Amino acid sequence: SVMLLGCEGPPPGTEQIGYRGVGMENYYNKRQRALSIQANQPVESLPAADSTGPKASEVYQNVQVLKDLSVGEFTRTMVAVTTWVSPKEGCNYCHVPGNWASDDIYTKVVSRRMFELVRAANSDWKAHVAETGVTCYTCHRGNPVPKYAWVTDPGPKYPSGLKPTGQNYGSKTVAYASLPFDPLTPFLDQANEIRITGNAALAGSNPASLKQAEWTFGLMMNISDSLGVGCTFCHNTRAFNDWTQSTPKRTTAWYAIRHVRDINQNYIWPLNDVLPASRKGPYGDPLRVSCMTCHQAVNKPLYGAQMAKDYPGLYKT
Amino acid sequence: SAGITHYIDAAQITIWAFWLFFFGLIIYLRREDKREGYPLDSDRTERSGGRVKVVGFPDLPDPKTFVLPHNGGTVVAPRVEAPVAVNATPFSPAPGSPLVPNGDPMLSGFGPAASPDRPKHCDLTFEGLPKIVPMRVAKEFSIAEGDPDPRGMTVVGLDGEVAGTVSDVWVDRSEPQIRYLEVEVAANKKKVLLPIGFSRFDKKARKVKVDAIKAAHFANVPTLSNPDQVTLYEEDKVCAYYAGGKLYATAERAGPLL
Amino acid sequence: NANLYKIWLILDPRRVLVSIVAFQIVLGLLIHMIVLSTDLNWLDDNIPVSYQALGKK
Amino acid sequence: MNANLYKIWLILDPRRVLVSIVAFQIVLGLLIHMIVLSTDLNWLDDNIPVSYQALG
Amino acid sequence: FTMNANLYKIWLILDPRRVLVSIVAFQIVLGLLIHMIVLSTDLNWLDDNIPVSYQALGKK
Amino acid sequence: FTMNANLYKIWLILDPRRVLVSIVAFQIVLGLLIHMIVLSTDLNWLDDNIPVSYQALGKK
Amino acid sequence: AMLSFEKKYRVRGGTLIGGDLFDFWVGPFYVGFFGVVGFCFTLLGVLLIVWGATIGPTGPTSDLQTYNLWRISIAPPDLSYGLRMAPLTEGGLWQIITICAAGAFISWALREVEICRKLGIGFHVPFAFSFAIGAYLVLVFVRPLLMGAWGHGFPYGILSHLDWVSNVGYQFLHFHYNPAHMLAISFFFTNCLALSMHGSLILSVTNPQKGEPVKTSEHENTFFRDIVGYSIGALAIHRLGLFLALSAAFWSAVCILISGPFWTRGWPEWWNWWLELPLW
Amino acid sequence: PEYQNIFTAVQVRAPAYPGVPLPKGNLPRIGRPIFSYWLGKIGDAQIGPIYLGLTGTLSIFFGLVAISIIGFNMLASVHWDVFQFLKHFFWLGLEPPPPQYGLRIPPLSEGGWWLMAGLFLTLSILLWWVRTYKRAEALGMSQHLSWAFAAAIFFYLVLGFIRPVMMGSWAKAVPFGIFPHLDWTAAFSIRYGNLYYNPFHMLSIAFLYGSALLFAMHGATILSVSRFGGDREIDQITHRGTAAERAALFWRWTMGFNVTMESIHRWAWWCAVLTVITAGIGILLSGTVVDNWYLWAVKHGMAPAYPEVVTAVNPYETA
Ligand code: BCL
Ligand code: BCL
Ligand code: BCL
Ligand code: BCL
Ligand SMILES: CC[C@H]1c2cc3[nH]c4c(c3C)C(=O)[C@H](C(=O)OC)c4c3nc(cc4[nH]c(cc(n2)[C@@H]1C)c(C(C)=O)c4C)[C@@H](C)[C@@H]3CCC(=O)OC/C=C(\C)CCC[C@H](C)CCC[C@H](C)CCCC(C)C
Ligand SMILES: CC[C@H]1c2cc3[nH]c4c(c3C)C(=O)[C@H](C(=O)OC)c4c3nc(cc4[nH]c(cc(n2)[C@@H]1C)c(C(C)=O)c4C)[C@@H](C)[C@@H]3CCC(=O)OC/C=C(\C)CCC[C@H](C)CCC[C@H](C)CCCC(C)C
Ligand SMILES: CC(C)=CCC/C(C)=C/CC/C(C)=C/CC/C(C)=C/CC/C(C)=C/CC/C(C)=C/CC/C(C)=C/CC/C(C)=C/CC1=C(C)C(=O)c2ccccc2C1=O
Ligand SMILES: COC(C)(C)C/C=C/C(C)=C/C=C/C(C)=C/C=C/C(C)=C/C=C/C=C(C)/C=C/C=C(C)/C=C/C=C(C)/C=C/CC(C)(C)OC
Ligand SMILES: COC(C)(C)C/C=C/C(C)=C/C=C/C(C)=C/C=C/C(C)=C/C=C\C=C(C)\C=C\C=C(C)\C=C\C=C(C)\C=C\CC(C)(C)OC
Ligand code: HEM
Ligand code: HEM
Ligand SMILES: [Ca+2]
Ligand SMILES: [Fe+3]
Repeated sequence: SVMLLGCEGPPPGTEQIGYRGVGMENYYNKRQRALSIQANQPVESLPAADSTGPKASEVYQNVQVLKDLSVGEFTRTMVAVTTWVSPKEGCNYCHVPGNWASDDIYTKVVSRRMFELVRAANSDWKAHVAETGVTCYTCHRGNPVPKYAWVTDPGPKYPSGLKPTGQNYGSKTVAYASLPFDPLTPFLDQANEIRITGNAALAGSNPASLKQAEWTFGLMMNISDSLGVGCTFCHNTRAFNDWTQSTPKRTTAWYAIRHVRDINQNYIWPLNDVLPASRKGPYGDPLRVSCMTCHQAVNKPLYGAQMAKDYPGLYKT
Repeated sequence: SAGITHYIDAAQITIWAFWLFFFGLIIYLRREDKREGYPLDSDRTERSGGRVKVVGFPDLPDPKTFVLPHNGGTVVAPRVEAPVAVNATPFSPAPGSPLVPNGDPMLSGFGPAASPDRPKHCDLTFEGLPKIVPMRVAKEFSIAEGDPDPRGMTVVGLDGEVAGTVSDVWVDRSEPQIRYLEVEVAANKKKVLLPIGFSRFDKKARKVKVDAIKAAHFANVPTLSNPDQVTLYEEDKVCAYYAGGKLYATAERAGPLL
Repeated sequence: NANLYKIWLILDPRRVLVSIVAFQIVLGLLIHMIVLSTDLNWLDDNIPVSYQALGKK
Repeated sequence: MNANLYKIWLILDPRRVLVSIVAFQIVLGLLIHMIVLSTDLNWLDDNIPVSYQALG
Repeated sequence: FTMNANLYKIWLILDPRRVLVSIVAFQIVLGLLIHMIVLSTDLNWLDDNIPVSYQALGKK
Repeated sequence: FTMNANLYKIWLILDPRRVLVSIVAFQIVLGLLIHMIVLSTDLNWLDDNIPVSYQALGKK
Repeated sequence: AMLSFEKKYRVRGGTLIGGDLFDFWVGPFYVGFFGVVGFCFTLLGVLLIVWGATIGPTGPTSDLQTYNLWRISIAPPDLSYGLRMAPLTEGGLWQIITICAAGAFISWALREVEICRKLGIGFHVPFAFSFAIGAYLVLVFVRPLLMGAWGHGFPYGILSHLDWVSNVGYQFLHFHYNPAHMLAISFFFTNCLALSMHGSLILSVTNPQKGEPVKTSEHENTFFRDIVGYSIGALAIHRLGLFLALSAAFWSAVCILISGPFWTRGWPEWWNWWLELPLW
Repeated sequence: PEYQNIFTAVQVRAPAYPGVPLPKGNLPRIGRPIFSYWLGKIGDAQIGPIYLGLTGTLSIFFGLVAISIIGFNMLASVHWDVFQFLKHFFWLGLEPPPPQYGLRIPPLSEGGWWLMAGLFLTLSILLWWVRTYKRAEALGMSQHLSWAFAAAIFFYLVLGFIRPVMMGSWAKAVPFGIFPHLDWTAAFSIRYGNLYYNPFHMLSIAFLYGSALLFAMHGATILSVSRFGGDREIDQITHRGTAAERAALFWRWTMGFNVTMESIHRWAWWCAVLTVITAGIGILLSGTVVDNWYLWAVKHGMAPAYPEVVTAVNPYETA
């Protein structure tokens, strides 16, 4: 509740997204862009593959996701799929003491799916994931449970059965602002329309409730925050809708906002059954996936480092 | 919008509207702007602008009738005015050249210390008594509980050296604000009204420095007809003097520095 | 400085003296700052002083 | 030109051109360091010996 | 009271009324602030534990 | 208080009321401000850790 | 020409840094040492810019290049040339104009002063104007410097300069939460309220009811002493005013000097230091 | 080095002046006027007393009601836990009714309190304009505040009764909280083109500027020549003087033309009124009229055109 002068010493970042002197620009604190890199670092892949051997669907009692892989290569995977995931608990995390073909561990069940996740992604949505693709390190970054999940926010306390509004609060969810504070669930999870610009100058077209674009905002906020770039980045402001005016990035985000639709409404969602409570939300749910979950306030998780490229078993065949 | 005619709809009509009535009301003001001081005097130059009209594009408005307060004549505007004197000589005959203040400028009554002849009738308060009065009749008053009382503060010329002192600080029945300070000068042993507006307080040394006129000039300060109250005429009269000091009190001031 | 004592009857004692005192402080704060930006950022940048990048991490 | 220039001070005061130019030099004095420290050689952060800033 | 001995001269430079009504608030505020702050995170005895679950057990 | 011998003179230039009550606010803020900084970050002794959660164990 | 009573104030001199030369008038304007210069820049701008209007985007031929105020706009150079003279065509020209405009407001500003002197008046006017002047520098200079780019300033477009804000504004998402922009805005409002009161009241006392006397302060000082209860006073209004405005400006000035070179996250966030208070 | 009328240096005081008495109908003034050296180090240090008629009370009452709603519902939000209420203050608020009950009386919950509270900041606001024209001329005073007040009160209704209710939407009407309200303006700009393109705003701006400009000049000017009683404009309006002499002259040898200690005060009252005027204009057009002002603009040959160093793709077309 007091007037202020920036708490960051200059000079900052300087990306000219738009034509000389038009608007869309981007400013970032070097002193952060630094750490954020020196910290968002990828863990070097495992030594070369064997290339030799038969397969794994062969030798191993039960291996559906990685059946075509040579034993060795296949093992690299397990190792990776450990350090990327729970190198604190060891192999036993996704396995039973000894008997490795067991599917008596919900961790594995899903792990399995997580595989159908990554690859499917790395190969079919390369339009968003491109050549960097994704690994387990991404969402799990050295942690079994991704610190970046998102159960439909219940909202702030309820006044004697009476608090319907879901806008006014202020919650990091939205770079901080009185907004839906959960545009995700009705967007990233489900798929509520996101456009609101009236197609024609005059009226007699877009009858969208302002309140509707009022939500797009929040969403858009989060998005913009997740990657960590001002709406300038994907937009031409005056032209939040004129694609012909936007930037490449935009479209490249379009899909993304659907590859997630996918990932949530197709993978992390179903696997709720095998998932205990400690991973379920109050409204009863599965920590799905935000753009933040991977991005973690960056444009190419770990700023473009492509780990997934060094793992053949991570691509739909 | 600059080319000619392109699109066609409703709202764009209205934008024309307001942005029309504007150019109308604009004139209204223009006229209302001209009331006093009009028409102009000399031909030193012509009317700069697009359409150099006789005297202002908006035909001078009509007379306005100002019904003054109780026991007060009536004023109007416009209202022809009687030409004044020009106690000065043009440094150059060139139109737009300055006029030097013949003799002693400090009182030559010109520009830096010139002024009009406002009515010679003390402006009164709501009911009757005159607004600006000295703390004499302004006995029903009291210094702001806290602010160091100016009564007894020795004025000091802009030259620094003393120049009389003070007496009554002419308050006001309308707004408990000090507007003048009686200054029993040193050489004249008279009374010269001090225009607070020109008086800089120095509550640290009981002084009240006025970087306006040298200590001596307090002698040439237009004298007050009556000490118990001052009329508009003189209200402008005392002030205008010190004013000159701003561009007279020193050869330095008036002339450029670089 | 042998014949530079005369400059004082012209330049006032008070104005220049503290007029420069300030000139310094603003140039002083200004310099440390201009350089720190890029050149040498002795502050948060290396060792032994590296207790944040190494420690915090 | 300076030969007959002595007369200068007869029309100007000492403090007049005395400190104005000094102010002009300081303004131009640093107005230039900046503009030069900008293109020819951003010596401040341009090349070497970065040993301490880099290897450090 | 190593210094509290000669400290009496204190009433002399400090206004009795100004210092008296001032602590009146600082203490009045400091205390409401402290119970506000502690009660916020540390131990929110209010909506925190026992005796019974008036809400939980009663509502349902 | 060695300075004293040579330090008495300070008070002729520094009004007692201006510096006395003034520092009183300074001590009051910085202090409140510090607990605010330390507490909030370093170690939030209050809600941060031990002996252990009381409202958490008694609630469930 | 001269006003009904102007003929008696046009003293000689009073100039600042010299000017006792061109110390004269033209039409109703005093020239001096600043009315002179400012002019220069004016045409070497008002017209230098015309060249721009001529040139346009691609070239003076590009169907892009037009002559409609609504569109015409001189664009600053690319962030490329940081703090260096850009090619007029690519940026410099813009700089050039801006170069001028600076002085044109520094002259007219000073010229104001010489005047303020002649008419032996107060200087509140210029001093005020300066803020407004400054806010134009710390919004095309003080900032772009701490951004190493001249072309990093704004354009000169009749409406084109609008977007320039649209963007740089969204560059922080909900620019609205900027602490300054809030106040600075608040002022540009309060001002537009008091003003809509003073200028009103007066024009309601000097020209009061039908068959009524030119009311006196003995009313004014009560007009609001009734509606709102208290009255800032009469002298005061002409204070609060300059205040508000001369602040609003200086505020906004901060508002965009810190937005960027002093803060990179979306403002909405800045507002977090609040939340995170070890209390609630 | 001249006392630049900043803060009335030395002050003085006299008894509580309960203003000029009022006719047959204007109830007794009320209050035991007070003094504040500080407040007074800027203006008339006296405080009060104040009037309170029928609309006076009637309006004030209709006032501290919406507040007691928009205030209540708000606190409720953060489940009557003030601590956070204090925290999430600038964020909190009270939203309007859901798009369903477009105009219908919203339930006691879903945006109801807002329509309730709203109407009570619809009357009291309109009633206070009465607490002007009334107490205004009953002073023998003409009406210019009362006037403007409308111009402003106009725009307020262009943000409600006249437009939100004009598009059938108990939503299209601004929320009720600093931030959220701070968002409505944001939201709006979007939902419909981008206001920077609706002239009547890009217009209403220049005004909010002019005022930010003029009342900022004349505030100085007066001061500059406040020694010469400039501040006393009142009389200067009638009996001129060196004030309006020195003043206007300034602007004469500055921007050329100039005016009168009267005129100015005119443009003043104008720019101001001609602000909220243009405000509610665009805001009225924007909604039931043009839907995207950006399109409008360019479609009229307005909106500029720059090169293109970046462009994107369009899923809805290639896909
Ligand atoms: C940039 C790379 C180096 C570095 C290189 C330099 C260099 C090179 C210089 C400094 C200088 C200074 N540096 Mg360094 N500095 C670094 C890191 C630091 C850090 C840090 C936390 O890392 C700090 C806190 C400082 C702090 C300081 C200041 C003590 C000092 C003077 C600045 C000034 O404007 O005085 C303004 C001056 C005044 C207000 C007064 C004028 C002085 C006169 C002669 C005495 C006054 C007389 C008076 C009447 C008597 C009463 C005394 C007082 C005025 C009351 N540096 C890094 C490691 N630093 C400068 C310096 O201290 O030189 C000695 C300098 O030249
Ligand atoms: C750009 C390539 C080079 C370089 C090339 C040069 C060159 C070439 C020159 C400088 C000069 C200067 N450089 Mg270098 N410089 C570099 C990097 C730096 C860096 C840096 C951090 O990297 C710094 C801090 C400086 C700093 C400085 C200044 C000490 C110095 C004078 C500035 C000035 O105009 O004052 C301004 C002037 C005045 C105040 C007035 C003039 C002084 C008079 C004679 C005394 C006043 C008399 C008066 C009557 C009485 C006193 C009253 C007062 C006016 C109040 N340089 C790089 C490495 N630098 C200039 C210099 O030092 O000349 C000696 C110069 O010619
Ligand atoms: C940070 C980790 C520790 C901790 C470490 C410290 C440390 C380390 C220090 C404190 C200090 C303090 N801590 Mg702690 N503190 C902790 C947790 C707490 C908690 C808590 C609820 O958990 C609380 C409520 C406090 C509260 C306090 C204050 C009692 C105390 C002084 C504040 C001050 O600056 O004086 C403001 C000053 C003034 C108003 C005036 C100056 C004093 C002069 C000498 C006397 C006035 C003279 C006057 C002219 C005469 C007139 C008399 C009357 C005024 C009329 N702490 C945790 C556990 N705390 C400080 C302290 O107690 O020092 C003794 C200190 O140094
Ligand atoms: C992106 C959209 C964002 C946004 C982005 C920005 C950005 C980006 C900026 C502002 C700035 C400002 N915004 Mg904002 N702003 C938004 C919404 C708002 C709203 C609103 C109700 O919604 C309001 C009231 C404001 C209010 C404000 C002001 C506080 C502030 C300063 C303006 C100014 O007067 O500079 C005063 C300027 C001057 C005096 C210079 C011009 C005058 C010169 C000296 C003379 C010209 C002479 C001429 C060339 C000669 C020819 C003669 C002709 C007759 C004239 N903003 C939205 C949310 N806002 C600006 C700011 O903070 O500046 C400091 C700024 O840079
Ligand atoms: C809080 C301060 C407010 C303010 C105050 C203010 N303005 C002032 C003053 C004061 C006190 C004056 O004394 C001065 C004046 O009128 O003196 C008689 C003035 C003034 N305020 C002006 C404008 C102005 N003020 C504005 C705002 C404000 N001024 C603030 C609200 C704004 C806007 C956009 O909000 C504008 C446009 C001028 C009319 C006048 C100063 C005139 C002057 O000095 O002009 C010099 C130059 C020329 C006449 C020729 C121009 C040639 C140049 C080379 C070109 C410059 C191009 C320009 C940079 C691009 C513009 C394009 C945009 C559309 C992008
Ligand atoms: C261009 C036109 C500008 C303008 C003009 C304007 N405003 C005006 C007027 C005019 C001409 C008036 O005549 C009127 C006025 O002040 O009349 C005396 C007014 C006014 N402009 C106001 C506000 C205002 N104007 C604004 C803007 C503008 N007004 C425009 C810039 C703004 C903004 C958004 O920037 C605001 C916020 C009001 C001060 C006043 C109208 C007051 C009114 O109608 O009040 C009705 C009654 C009440 C609200 C009841 C109050 C209840 C109690 C007296 C207070 C108790 C405390 C309170 C509830 C706090 C909560 C505490 C709880 C713990 C209880
Ligand atoms: C194809 C084509 C046409 C091409 C064009 C080619 C051309 C024309 C090229 C030439 C370009 C050039 C050189 C242009 C410059 C020409 C000049 C000198 C123009 C004048 C510049 C200028 C600053 C004009 C004024 C700008 C304006 C109108 C600003 C509006 C702001 C505004 C509302 C101001 C109010 C003005 C008023 C009424 C002032 C008077 C006034 C005020 C303000 C008081 O406060 C006061 C207080 C007490 C007593 C009296 C007064 C008083 O009289
Ligand atoms: C003939 O007789 C004549 C007329 C001459 C004289 C007559 C005299 C008379 C009639 C006198 C009458 C006196 C009366 C009626 C007195 C009544 C006194 C009462 C009712 C006193 C009540 C006192 C209560 C007190 C002092 C309460 C103090 C409370 C305190 C200090 C609370 C502190 C609270 C804190 C810090 C709260 C923090 C809140 C949380 C914890 C929520 O913050 C987080
Ligand atoms: C619990 O509360 C306590 C007791 C602690 C007291 C504290 C209260 C507090 C702190 C209250 C704070 C309130 C605040 C901060 C309010 C802020 C409000 C803001 C910022 C509002 C901003 C904009 C508001 C607008 C534009 C409102 C417009 C309202 C309109 C247009 C209403 C129109 C109503 C109409 C037309 C009604 C017509 C009648 C019907 C509906 C019947 O016609 C069909
Ligand atoms: C480094 C320690 C690990 C070793 C030695 C190891 C070993 C093995 C072996 C031998 C198999 C094939 C067994 C069979 O079904 O016949 C297997 C399969 C599998 N392991 Fe691991 N594993 C390790 C860690 C992990 C971890 C940490 C995860 C958890 C994500 C994991 C997930 C899986 C899955 C999902 C399969 C089934 C493969 C498929 O369907 O394609 N393993 N592991
Ligand atoms: C926080 C600032 C942002 C705001 C206010 C914002 C606002 C909007 C709005 C209003 C739309 C809908 C326009 C329409 O079709 O009517 C939109 C669409 C879109 N935005 Fe943003 N946006 C922001 C940031 C971003 C960022 C950072 C990206 C890029 C990664 C992005 C990517 C998109 C895409 C791809 C669409 C169209 C597809 C869709 O979501 O339906 N936006 N944005
Ligand atoms: Ca809302
Ligand atoms: Fe006025």
